[PDB]
Amino acid sequence: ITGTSTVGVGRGVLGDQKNINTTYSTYYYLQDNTRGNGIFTYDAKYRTTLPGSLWADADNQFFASYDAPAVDAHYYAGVTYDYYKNVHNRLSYDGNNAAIRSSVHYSQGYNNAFWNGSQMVYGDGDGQTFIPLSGGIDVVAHELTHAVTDYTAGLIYQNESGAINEAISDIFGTLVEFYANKNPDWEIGEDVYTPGISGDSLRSMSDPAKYGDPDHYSKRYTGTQDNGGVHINSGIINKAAYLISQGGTHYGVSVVGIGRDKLGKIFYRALTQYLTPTSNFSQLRAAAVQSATDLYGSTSQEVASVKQAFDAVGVK
Ligand SMILES: CC(C)C[C@H](NP(=O)(O)CNC(=O)OCc1ccccc1)C(=O)NCCC(C)(C)C
Ligand SMILES: [Ca+2]
Ligand SMILES: [Ca+2]
Ligand SMILES: [Ca+2]
Ligand SMILES: [Ca+2]
Ligand SMILES: [Zn+2]
Repeated sequence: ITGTSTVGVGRGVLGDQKNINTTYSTYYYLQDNTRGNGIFTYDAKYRTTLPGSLWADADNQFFASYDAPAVDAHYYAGVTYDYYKNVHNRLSYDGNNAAIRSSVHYSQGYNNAFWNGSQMVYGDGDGQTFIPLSGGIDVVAHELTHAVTDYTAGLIYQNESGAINEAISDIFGTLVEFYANKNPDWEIGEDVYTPGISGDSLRSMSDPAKYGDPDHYSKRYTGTQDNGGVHINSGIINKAAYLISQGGTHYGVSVVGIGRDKLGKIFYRALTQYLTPTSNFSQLRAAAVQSATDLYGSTSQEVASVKQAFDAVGVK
């Protein structure tokens, strides 16, 4: 809506206070005009009709329990925008500063979050498996990264291309978490997953097998559940990404780590220049090798490490 840019203050899902960019016109709206063509956050009001209503608040203070998921969806969308712009020179998910829209309070007891083709959507969780999912910066960045993927590589959401799609969202979700630098790790969703259990997470990139996901191509899921295992086989690529960044010896194969910034550069370039909607794991390896070659040279350590990492997870 048309109005003037303002700065509100509120508390997120985990009880942390933060400033948020808002817009004043009669009400204060969760509309951040400081980034691209805006970041807009909506109330889905426990319904499934989207987007719901643009979040309106009387006083620009967002400390109510009901406000918390909105505060975090809005704020972490801003951090994710900043990551893509500052680190990769990418302006929003389409590269042209498309408005970023999110809805919170989607459905009832909803243990998931998603990109629906046009916007981000966050459940509140059931309080057992999840608390409101926008409380995780890696989750928010995971969702916005689906939009980036859809506008670029266009990876079809099934089988190997879908597992790459998932891994790309976990990788950049994690790199955004490191960018913000608050309790960063190589785990996925730990801040909002299972409030009754400390120290777990939905997935692990450093050790996918800890939560049942394969860490080697020979252990890939070949069934039909989960669109052919997109959230399962992502572990194979997540592990390769982890190894490229941090190094390690995995199934006897040693990888020299090159750090998270170079991981990000290599995978961003692969995603935006080389991957196609039907890319499989072998084709991702080739894309990553080519990207590292473009950036660092064919004889580089970076290229050598990409090859070792994919070798370690059994992808040729
Ligand atoms: C990062 C986590 C917290 C959320 C993450 N959500 P996601 O974006 O991968 C779910 N998305 C999804 O299924 O998209 C498919 C889709 C396409 C088009 C329109 C609508 C939906 C996830 O791993 N979901 C799976 C969760 C489960 C079922 C394993 C608990
Ligand atoms: Ca208020
Ligand atoms: Ca963390
Ligand atoms: Ca994390
Ligand atoms: Ca937990
Ligand atoms: Zn996903």
